[PDB]
This record gives sequence, structure tokens and C-alpha cells, in this order.
Amino acid sequence: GTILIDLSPDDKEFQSVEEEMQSTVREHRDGGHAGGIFNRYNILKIQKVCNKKLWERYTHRRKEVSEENHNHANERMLFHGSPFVNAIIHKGFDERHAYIGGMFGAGIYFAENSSKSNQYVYGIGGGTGCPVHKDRSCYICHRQLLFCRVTLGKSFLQFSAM
Amino acid sequence: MAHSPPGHHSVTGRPSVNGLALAEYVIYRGEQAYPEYLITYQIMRPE
Ligand SMILES: O=C1Oc2ccccc2C12CCN(c1nc3c(c(=O)[nH]1)CCCC3)CC2
Ligand SMILES: [Zn+2]
Repeated sequence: GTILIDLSPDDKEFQSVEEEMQSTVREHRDGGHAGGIFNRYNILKIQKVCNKKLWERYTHRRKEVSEENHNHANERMLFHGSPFVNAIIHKGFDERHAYIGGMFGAGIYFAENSSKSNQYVYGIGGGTGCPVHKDRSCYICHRQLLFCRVTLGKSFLQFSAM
Repeated sequence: MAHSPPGHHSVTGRPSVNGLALAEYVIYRGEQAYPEYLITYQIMRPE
């Protein structure tokens, strides 16, 4: 059901999404251990994910949540990095994509910092790095992140010690 | 998957020590996110 539409680097939509990626890189307290050492990305491709059944399933839940939160979906665009990105764009998010040991409970996690989600493209803590070179800071292998539409509704604010 | 806190649809995890670290968010239902853009990229070695 899923179709991928390539955006042109000359399209303002491509440039806007790249801008969100580049401008939300930060330094991480692990010195780069998990996601590698870098200040910016080389963006190779940005594709729109089109799936009618997944979108209708998303918008149906969004409507429900909206009606439960003084008519406010509280919808954000947030990054998600994961070894299972191929399963996510074809089948959607579900509990197998949930971080069981996350600081805020077993659920599906998203980041405002693109570089935070980059720490998880090869797994938790960067796993063993890229499959070809076993290098968490690989500058050669291609990585993939998702930039997702996320309905937060009424969000419980939890301050962390990070 | 866990449940969200009662009366809430998600959790906002907000770093309180590193002022430059942005927020992290958790949802507990797959239907509350849509993977809109797939971004293929490399990290670049600092010059
Ligand atoms: O990496 C994984 O390996 C497995 C292996 C099995 C199940 C789930 C996972 C995740 C766990 C956590 N995942 C993730 N966590 C976070 C952020 C993010 O983009 N992805 C950004 C905010 C900080 C937390 C991806 C899926
Ligand atoms: Zn590699």
C-alpha cells in the first residue's frame, strides 16, 4: 500500500525538511558514542510516504484525541530513528516499535533534535554501528530517519535530569 | 506498551539540566503517529 514520492532538492518542501534536520543537530553527552561525531548531515534523498490506509488510521485517531482535548490535536512534526524504518513506512507504528526501557515508560519515542533520533538508526545506543563497517560514526553508509506527524493531545509534562 | 498517564494522550520529556537539549515525546498508541517523510542521509565528518 505504501508509495514513496521523491521530492526535488529544488522544491521548497525538500529545503524546509532539510532545514529542520540540519538546524536541530546538537552535541550529545556521550561525546558521539552512539550516533557518531558530526555537526551536519549530507542529505541524499527526502521521500514523502503515501499510504491511504495508514493516513486514515492516523487521522481517525487524531480526530478522537482532538475531541478529548478542548478541540486541540496538539500535532507536532518530530523525528524518529529506528532499525525498523522499513517496517514502519509499510505497516505503520505499533507496540513492537516501542522502547520498553525508555525513561518515560514503554512507548514510541520521538525527538525534536534530529541528532537524538540519529542515535537510534542502528539500534539502542547505536547498536554495533553500521552493518558494513560496524562503525557507529560511519561517514560512508547511508542512514535513514523519519520526520513524523505526531498527535500529542493533552501531554503529561515530565521534567528529566538530562 | 504502557498506558499514558490518566487523562493524558502522551508524555513530554523535557530536559531540565542541559538547556540546549530539546524535548522528547512518547505516545502509547501506534495510530498517533504517521511517518510522513523518509530522509536518507550521511553524517559528515567535521572540517
Ligand atoms: O532503537 C531501537 O531499537 C529497538 C529495538 C527493538 C524495539 C524498539 C527499538 C528502538 C528503541 C528506541 N527508538 C528511539 N528512541 C528514541 C528516539 C528515537 O527516534 N527512536 C528519540 C528520543 C529518544 C528515544 C527506536 C526503536
Ligand atoms: Zn559503514
